[PDB]
Amino acid sequence: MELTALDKLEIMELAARFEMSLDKEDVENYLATFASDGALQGFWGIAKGKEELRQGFYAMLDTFARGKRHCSSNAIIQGNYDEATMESYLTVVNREDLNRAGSAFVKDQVRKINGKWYLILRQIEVDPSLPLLQ
Amino acid sequence: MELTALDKLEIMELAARFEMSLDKEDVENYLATFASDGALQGFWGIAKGKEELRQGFYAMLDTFARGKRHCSSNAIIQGNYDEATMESYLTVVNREDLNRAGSAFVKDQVRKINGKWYLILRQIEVDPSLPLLQ
Amino acid sequence: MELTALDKLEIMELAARFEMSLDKEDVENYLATFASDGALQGFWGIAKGKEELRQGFYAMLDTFARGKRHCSSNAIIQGNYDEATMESYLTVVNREDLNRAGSAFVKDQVRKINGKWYLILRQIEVDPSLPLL
Ligand SMILES: [K+]
Repeated sequence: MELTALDKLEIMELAARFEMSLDKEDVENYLATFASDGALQGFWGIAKGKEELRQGFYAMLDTFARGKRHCSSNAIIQGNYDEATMESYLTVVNREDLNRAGSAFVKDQVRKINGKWYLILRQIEVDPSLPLLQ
Repeated sequence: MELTALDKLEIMELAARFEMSLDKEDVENYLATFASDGALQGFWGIAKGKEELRQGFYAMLDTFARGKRHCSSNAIIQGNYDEATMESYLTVVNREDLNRAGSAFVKDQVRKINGKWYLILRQIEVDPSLPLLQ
Repeated sequence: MELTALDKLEIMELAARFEMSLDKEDVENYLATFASDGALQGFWGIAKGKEELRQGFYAMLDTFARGKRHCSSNAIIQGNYDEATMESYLTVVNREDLNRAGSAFVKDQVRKINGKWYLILRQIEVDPSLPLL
């Protein structure tokens, strides 16, 4: 069967949940967005499974992700009722001052497992502006 | 019963309408997002009911909200068929120059009254970058 | 017939596709968002039809649109089953540094043609901060 409007909204909420949880430093709600064997990849490496995702969460906060607002935009989703791909943008701004922090193109593979959508693979392609890359 | 996809879209449009009406300085469209018992809360305190909401529209514009683009992102909506809660982000940029203006975490309580969604309580938790807070 | 949720989501995806194709410099995916007689209007002028839209795409990239992220937000959509209008915000930021690039108010007229939504007219009202202005 086809992807429903409710499915699309739920998949978009995975991005919103990931980003908000990261900003709040809420590791449990962050981890909930991933499948048990889900993965996060960026220039920094790959974190896969819950233990590595948990460590990765703190590592990202420590290196570049703390004290920001990470915002998702331009979601495009394609797939069916249990497997889909999302492409979107990530823009990052500082909470403590009026500067920007970076941006990225994001590609997500998502899956419906036991009736709920989860991130299988999130790939973040960071734009060259990121201070950690300069 | 559960929220429909159209419900969730309509709830997200409340945020869009609030912010666009504020930026356009369209008081009537701003107020139409609120139920008669509606309230707005932030760093500045709370305004309840349309008399207070109308005055607060001008107060906010005159001190800090004028000349901007207020953008909503990362919407997460929970609820049932006639009551829901929305969590989202607000990022604010200047229309007249290339600077940022601020950001916030936003929590909305909404209700479906005679087939249409309204804001009952909007809580804005502004980030410390807001110039006014300096 | 009223718009369905799938309709509104697809209409939103036209904006996402437009902006993502512009940023990627993917002219074929950009053009696909428009009906054959579709039009884009901005302060720079109006391009109607796919050959004008194609020329306009590269003209924009060569002058102000290259090297950015064009993000859509605050989508409001009104309509029926085959004709709608969308109002939204466009914010633009630089990919190569941490500066902003500009913003705009966007108004789109869209139409469902053979079961798929297309842009008929997109009007971009750029805010005065744009360096090109
Ligand atoms: K920005």
